[PDB]
Amino acid sequence: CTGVRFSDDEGNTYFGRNLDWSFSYGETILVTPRGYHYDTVFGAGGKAKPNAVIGVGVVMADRPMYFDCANEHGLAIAGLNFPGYASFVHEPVEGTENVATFEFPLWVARNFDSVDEVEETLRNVTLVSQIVPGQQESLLHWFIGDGKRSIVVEQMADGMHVHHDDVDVLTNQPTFDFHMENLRNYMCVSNEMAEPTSWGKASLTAWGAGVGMHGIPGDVSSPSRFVRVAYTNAHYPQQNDEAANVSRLFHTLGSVQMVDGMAKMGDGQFERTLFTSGYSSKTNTYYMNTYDDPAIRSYAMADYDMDSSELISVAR
Amino acid sequence: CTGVRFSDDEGNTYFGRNLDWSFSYGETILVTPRGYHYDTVFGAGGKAKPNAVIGVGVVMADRPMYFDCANEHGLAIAGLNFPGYASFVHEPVEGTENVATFEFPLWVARNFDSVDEVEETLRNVTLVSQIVPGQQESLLHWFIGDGKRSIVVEQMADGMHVHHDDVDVLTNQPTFDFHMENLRNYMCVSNEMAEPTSWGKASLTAWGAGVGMHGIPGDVSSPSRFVRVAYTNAHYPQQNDEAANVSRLFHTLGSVQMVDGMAKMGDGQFERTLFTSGYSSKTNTYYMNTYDDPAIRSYAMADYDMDSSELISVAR
Amino acid sequence: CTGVRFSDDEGNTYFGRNLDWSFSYGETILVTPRGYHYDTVFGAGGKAKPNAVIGVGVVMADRPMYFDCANEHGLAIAGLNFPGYASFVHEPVEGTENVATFEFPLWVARNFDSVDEVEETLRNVTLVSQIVPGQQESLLHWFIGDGKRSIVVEQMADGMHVHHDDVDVLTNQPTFDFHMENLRNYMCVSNEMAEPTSWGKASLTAWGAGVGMHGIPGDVSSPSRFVRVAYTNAHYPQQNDEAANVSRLFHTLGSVQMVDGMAKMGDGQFERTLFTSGYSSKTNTYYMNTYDDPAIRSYAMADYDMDSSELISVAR
Amino acid sequence: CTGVRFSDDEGNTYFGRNLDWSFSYGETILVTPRGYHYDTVFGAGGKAKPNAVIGVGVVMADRPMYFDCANEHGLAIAGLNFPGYASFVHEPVEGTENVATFEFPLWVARNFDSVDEVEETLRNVTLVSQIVPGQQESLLHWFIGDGKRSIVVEQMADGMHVHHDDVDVLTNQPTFDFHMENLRNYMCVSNEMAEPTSWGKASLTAWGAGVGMHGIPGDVSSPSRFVRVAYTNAHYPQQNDEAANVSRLFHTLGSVQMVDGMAKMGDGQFERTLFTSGYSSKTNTYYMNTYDDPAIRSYAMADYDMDSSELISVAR
Repeated sequence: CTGVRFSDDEGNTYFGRNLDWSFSYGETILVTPRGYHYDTVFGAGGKAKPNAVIGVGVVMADRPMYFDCANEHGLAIAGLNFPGYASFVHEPVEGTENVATFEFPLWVARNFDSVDEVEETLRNVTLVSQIVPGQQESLLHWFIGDGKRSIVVEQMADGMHVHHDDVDVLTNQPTFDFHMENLRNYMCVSNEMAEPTSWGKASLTAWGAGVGMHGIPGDVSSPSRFVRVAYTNAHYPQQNDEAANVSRLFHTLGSVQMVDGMAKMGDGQFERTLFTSGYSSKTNTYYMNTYDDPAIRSYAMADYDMDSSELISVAR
Repeated sequence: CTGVRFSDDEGNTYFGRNLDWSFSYGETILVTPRGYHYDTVFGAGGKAKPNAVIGVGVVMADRPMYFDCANEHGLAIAGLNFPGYASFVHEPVEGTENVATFEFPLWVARNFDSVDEVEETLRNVTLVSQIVPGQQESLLHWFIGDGKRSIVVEQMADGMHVHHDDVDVLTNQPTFDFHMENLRNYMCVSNEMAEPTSWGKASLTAWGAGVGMHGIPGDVSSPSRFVRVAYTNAHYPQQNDEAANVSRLFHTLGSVQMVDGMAKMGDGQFERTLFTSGYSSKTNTYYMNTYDDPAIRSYAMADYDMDSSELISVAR
Repeated sequence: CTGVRFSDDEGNTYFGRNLDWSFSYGETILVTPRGYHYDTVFGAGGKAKPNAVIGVGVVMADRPMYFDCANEHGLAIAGLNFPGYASFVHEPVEGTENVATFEFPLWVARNFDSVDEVEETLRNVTLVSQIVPGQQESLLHWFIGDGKRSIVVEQMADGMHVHHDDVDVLTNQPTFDFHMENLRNYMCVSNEMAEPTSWGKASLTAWGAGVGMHGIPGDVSSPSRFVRVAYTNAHYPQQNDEAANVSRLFHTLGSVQMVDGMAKMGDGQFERTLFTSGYSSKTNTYYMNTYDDPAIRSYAMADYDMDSSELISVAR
Repeated sequence: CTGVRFSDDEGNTYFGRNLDWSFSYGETILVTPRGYHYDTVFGAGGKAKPNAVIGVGVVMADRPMYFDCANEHGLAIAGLNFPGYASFVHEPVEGTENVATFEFPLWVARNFDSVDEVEETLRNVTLVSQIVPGQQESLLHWFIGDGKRSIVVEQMADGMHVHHDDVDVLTNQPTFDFHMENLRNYMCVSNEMAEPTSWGKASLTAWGAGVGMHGIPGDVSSPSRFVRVAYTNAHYPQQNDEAANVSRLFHTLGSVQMVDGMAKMGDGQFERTLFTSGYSSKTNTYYMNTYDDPAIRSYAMADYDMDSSELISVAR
């Protein structure tokens, strides 16, 4: 998985993610309207009037397990795989806001209007992971962004870490810090045309574009993807209308997509980018295409009755 | 630019290309029906009954300048930029088949049914480039593929070279040979999950997928793109229906797309993948999407009257 | 700076290091005899019967200031530059053993006989850095090894980190955990002859030795040296005589040497491997060569009056 | 093998090379006195008054078989392994000067005084390789240099290629043109301290020296050494005394040395830099150290009876 955000010239959120894995099925655009009644698994606080929420997820019980989702005020959250590093308690902790890992995305989207707030309240949040025997424990870290900035939540054996994400991207393992240090290796990689220069008498020129970028890794491992989408996100030129910004989000995400054949998982199956979702706070619209179909489908909040009390699924 | 081909289990052609540049306009899906009357600029031979041809191009005079095109028997050709290396005579040469660079794609598509034939007749072909004062000379090399194999035509100061393209891809400079030697550097890059191993007492494991692929360059220069799409093309698992094969062609081409911001040209403008076209001999259909719109549009030969005498343009 | 440790098949110590800098500080080989009376700057406990000590360093006050040093029982220590990460208190803590930064190398060598003992004491050691007007604090981390293993001491803003050094190697910034994670990127690099493999129909073979090693970085930054000298040291075959182990130590260090012209540091001057030193416990001898002369000179402990009480510097 | 050339500010020759192999062939320093009578295996013209010659090599028949050698007037020559590319006739051509492969180093040294003259003769030279039962042809290319410049002779299936060697460096396969093209990938690598730059809001700085050099490969394959030792040799600052130039020559060569354990060749054995040699024309001295001992020993021409007539081998 990969997460990205950036802004336009007017403070609007553009946010998205690749979902990378051998196979998925059943996930759909999933709407969660203001009037839906949400009971929180460990009785965590709410907000008298909930935000409308849209994302990608599946319904289990009568709850939305979002892979990623956004609300009507420009806040968006995605969960990305993090085993080997993520680690959680299995028991609520008294007089903290106790939130179940699988509900964390709905909870953030529903109750908060900015990264400032999320960050404020995380200081007293306990992310709880409950074991179901024979079901695999979901082991995530989260990427959270609004119109101004993003943060990364990494809950680990030594405690919760909330990092200000200055490159506005996240992928998988190891820790956020490792990735931020690792970028320093690629400091010189550049988008400029490489300037003619000499080694001794030998005159060297670039054949064409891209040579100044030499040095960026191209494999699809988690650290390389981090370096490659960090670079692409940071050099993509600011855009200023919906279409160009959606196009910017998808191309950027596309820079680190996983193609079939590239890379086997620990089970000998190829990991591919199964789908790519995104969000515009400028139009309160969610977007999605898939490995099978690159056409970008839209799902405008405005098309759903945000006062109803029902979860809504759409496709396919 | 990048060119790719592969096959299915039944000998069918899948072929496509990225067109990479700062900006384009006017190019469209362009149909060339059997009954169109083609006069060859230097009176080069024909073929009593011409093949139907579809591609992407623009009309100049009443001729199709194809960037790339395919015919109704599975042969496809693309031209990709090659300045600094491509070099041509400006005068026909007596009693050779003299073909103008800009007409080479129509000529091959129209008159030949296989790479075997093209290759056979190239032995007596002269690629002629005529100067128009103040217009820039088009300086290409060509990628030519059918259901079985591809070749690369590189016309240079020292003569014409026809290479059997065993990796089934082409990008830009320098010579085909350089690229084929350069791949040897990445011999060990692998799609297997990297096997746990040790350095001294230190036990090393992969965080997840992609680590065995470490070593592939990720920049968008011409040699790196060659290595990266060669790898992706060669490890993508064989597919067996139209949809999966079209999807395979686009993802593969996508592995080396140029995103805005990544890389400036010699003029300080960003090079981007403006469009990606492709061809299926299994359905005699051409396909295309663009930087602005990833939805893949189709153009089936079957939808056009291949007996008419008119060039047809479509969009937009 | 690189530091390196390995063993023979009889459990002797081979330890050595490069000193990388712009200019010499007048350093010299330096014996610190057993009957040298030494007063510990913050009254850290000693041990009644002190070890004989040889190393490389300068004299200030009448104090021995060691870059690296080793004792008569096969324990050796090197201090390596770590600005940006290292960070120390400036005042003793009551009822900890309080050791000054610059006396740490002497302190550990004189009082301890193995890595076990040092690791044990470190649990109650406070490393204190003396402010010295308009000079800058030296900010180091430390490499400590005997005939069995290696540790790394990294005193930082958040506390003393003591790491078991499984790759037996150390360099400069960032933290030791970062380097260990980083190694994982290179887990597929091999010292085997690369075997012929195919991409589609292209048959790839190596030109010769080295191809399987492709992916190891070559620059002289701190993380690249870390990777290159870890690889080299883990893959060098065991040797069981003195000559060949000394040779192993210098060849290994040599693989990460900084050559004039390769890299400027902050001041504008080229960083260079000013000297390389190492130590053998089969023979209690310290060895050294310098940028200016690669001849390895040796300095046996047995050639110094160990019960002496003045500290000796040598040269020429 | 690496070969390297550079000059001081007075126009003297500094030339040297690594010999990389699994096992010594018993090679030695080898003087070939002016009054040594030599019969050219295919009757290549000589010159009445032959140059004094020193180098490294073996004696077979009573013939001097040089790995590399240099004459009393500052011209020097090294032969480096080139299987897979090198390729020779086995019979003299009438009215060309016909030189045997293994006598080429002696031949060029004894008869020529500068690279100009050699390049001039090469136009009428036929390099002939003698078939020697159940032994394999030695298949080399050659590195030739004086106080001004460098050439590379590559005799292949298609003819003698003689290249002006602008980077002053040579390694093994593939062809010299390939290496020169390949350098272009690394044209942005720098010996400057990398300057702070930003990706989005992330501020990137180098930990220390070396970061601007990132992108140089570190493995010991032939194309990587080519790049690494070209970089090093082009960036090493000029020196104008004998000591410092000798030091420059060995440090430069050292940056591409093959250390035990790093890379196996076809036979399963580790390839290693068995020795390194070089030559100064300020002082007509040949220098050498070996894997087993880095002490650089020197062998002045003036210490040998140059008018002698038997060829001398030295050691110890």
